[PDB]
Amino acid sequence: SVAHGLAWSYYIGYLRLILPELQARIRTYNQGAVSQRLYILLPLDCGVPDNLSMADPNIRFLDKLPQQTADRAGIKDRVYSNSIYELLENGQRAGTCVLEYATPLQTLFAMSQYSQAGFSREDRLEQAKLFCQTLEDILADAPESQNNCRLIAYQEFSLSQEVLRHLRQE
Amino acid sequence: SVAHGLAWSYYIGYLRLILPELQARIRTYNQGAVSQRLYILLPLDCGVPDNLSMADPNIRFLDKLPQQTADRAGIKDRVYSNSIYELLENGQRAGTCVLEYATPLQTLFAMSQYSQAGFSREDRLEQAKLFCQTLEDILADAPESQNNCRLIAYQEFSLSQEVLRHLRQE
Ligand SMILES: Nc1nc(=O)c2ncn([C@@H]3O[C@@H]4COP(=O)(O)O[C@H]5[C@@H](O)[C@H](n6cnc7c(N)ncnc76)O[C@@H]5COP(=O)(O)O[C@@H]3[C@@H]4O)c2[nH]1
Repeated sequence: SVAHGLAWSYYIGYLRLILPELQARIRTYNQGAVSQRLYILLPLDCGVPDNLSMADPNIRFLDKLPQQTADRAGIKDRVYSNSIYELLENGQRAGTCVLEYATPLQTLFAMSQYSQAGFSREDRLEQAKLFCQTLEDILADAPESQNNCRLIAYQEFSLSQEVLRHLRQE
Repeated sequence: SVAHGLAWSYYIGYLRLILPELQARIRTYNQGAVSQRLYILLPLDCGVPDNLSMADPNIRFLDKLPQQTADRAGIKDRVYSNSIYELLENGQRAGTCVLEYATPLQTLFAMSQYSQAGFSREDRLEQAKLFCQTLEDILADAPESQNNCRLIAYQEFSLSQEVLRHLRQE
């Protein structure tokens, strides 16, 4: 399956490389009490906007974490950057975390729109479900995941309330 | 198929975003004489080193192109960087280009090594072939590709000679 490959791609070329160095990057930034995990937004509708504040105005960009750099596949100093968001609830800052959407969900979205990609617009939801299921299975038994990462899967609503529910569990 | 999804992912979340802005970045750097296309290395063995000079000492890093920046899926100022290499032939600089390996080939490589990933070590070569075939089909009919991109697919040997052969065609 394409979803299965994308979930494996997402772990191999991203999660596996950034999750081990994430603690040191948040500690560096702290030294506005940002949480220690990467919160990954997984909309099952594959609706992935580039600006989180457009999805919910109660999610507001605060700052970027110090950039991660690595030589990768002929690219000298490839950059991995993560953004810090503050979550508002009735005019109050209720949480602060490293938040982003899972980017492969934009591939599933674009593949369902292009005729030569071979999967209908109808198939988007089950591909998104298989992607979340594969990613949860990978992170269940992955070493780089040590209470380091949280997946927020959802079907449409308040996005900031959805994130806060997961944040309040810790 | 996994390869098919990875080729679509490679075009949607990368080629489609960097190919239209590539000319303007090479022109800026040229203000030597770097070629106008992105040369994409596609080893069918999925052998993707992080340093190009280790694959062939006749391929030597020169400089980075001005970074490309975009807000993407909740990541403010996500960075896309490309490296400029010089190709040597008997102690002479024979070519200068923006060169890199296709990164999904590291996913196919890692998936053939992990038991929960679904395809064996045996399947690596045909997945790499399907990936190249899908990517060639995508770039045949893609608008962003306007004598902008060159795929260098190969089975093992001199890598710099393989790149120079493609460079000398233009
Ligand atoms: N050569 C190269 N240079 C790049 O800068 C780059 N950026 C993406 N890609 C490849 O394009 C395709 C589409 O990208 P997508 O965002 O959907 O997936 C990405 C994305 O979900 C995540 N990821 C990797 N690097 C970053 C990053 N810097 N910021 C956010 N997410 C990232 O992990 C997936 C796999 O990454 P790569 O394994 O490097 O391969 C991707 C993929 O094949 C790149 N390929």
